[PDB]
Amino acid sequence: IDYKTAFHLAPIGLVLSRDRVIEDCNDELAAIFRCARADLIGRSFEVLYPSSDEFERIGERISPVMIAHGSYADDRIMKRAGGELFWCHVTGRALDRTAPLAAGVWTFEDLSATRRVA
Amino acid sequence: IDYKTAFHLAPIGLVLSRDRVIEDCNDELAAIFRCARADLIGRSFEVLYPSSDEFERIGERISPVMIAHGSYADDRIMKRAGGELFWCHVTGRALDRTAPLAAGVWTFEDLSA
Ligand code: NA
Ligand code: NA
Repeated sequence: IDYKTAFHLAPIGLVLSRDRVIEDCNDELAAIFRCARADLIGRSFEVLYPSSDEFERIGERISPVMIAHGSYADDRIMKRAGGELFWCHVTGRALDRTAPLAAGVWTFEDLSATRRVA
Repeated sequence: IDYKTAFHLAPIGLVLSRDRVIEDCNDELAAIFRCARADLIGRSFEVLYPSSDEFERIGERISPVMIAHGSYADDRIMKRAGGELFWCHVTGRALDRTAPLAAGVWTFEDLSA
């Protein structure tokens, strides 16, 4: 498996971002948000949040954690295409921690399904 | 950011696997397991489990699930280099679902942190 194939095959949603815009993403991200990849490419993350205020609020929460630690993870409520609200675990690392919301790699996982415990 | 850089930058552990052996992994996987990437490259997943018995048991759990659904996720106890046990969320997708433990992409995230 090469790196491009891994990105597209990954069982979690992946995004290559820049300034809170999705520059590339995989099919899993599309699945989570109930749309096509084409719907997400060049889309602001803002549309994935329950509201504009939420996008703003969580951005102000992301910055200092990302700067201070160099990575970020949380659980939050997000919005599927068509409006359904759901819980999503999100992780991210900025290419430069002092530019936390610039280029980075972000992960998304739907927490709707019951967690399998082995 | 290209796909190679993304793999290496990712805030979760990532593995490209074949037949339950790590073929490539990122520094985050090394960070979770408190080791170097060179310690993990070419290593059986077995070394990451609490025991050989757990490696065997969970493999038997993964196979039919991966085949039935085309992906896999669970939480399980794993073991850092040096022996510290911790809860780890793992997800995986096989390149071919009917070859569930052959080539695949696997993710690891420490639930204690
Ligand atoms: Na960004
Ligand atoms: Na494998």
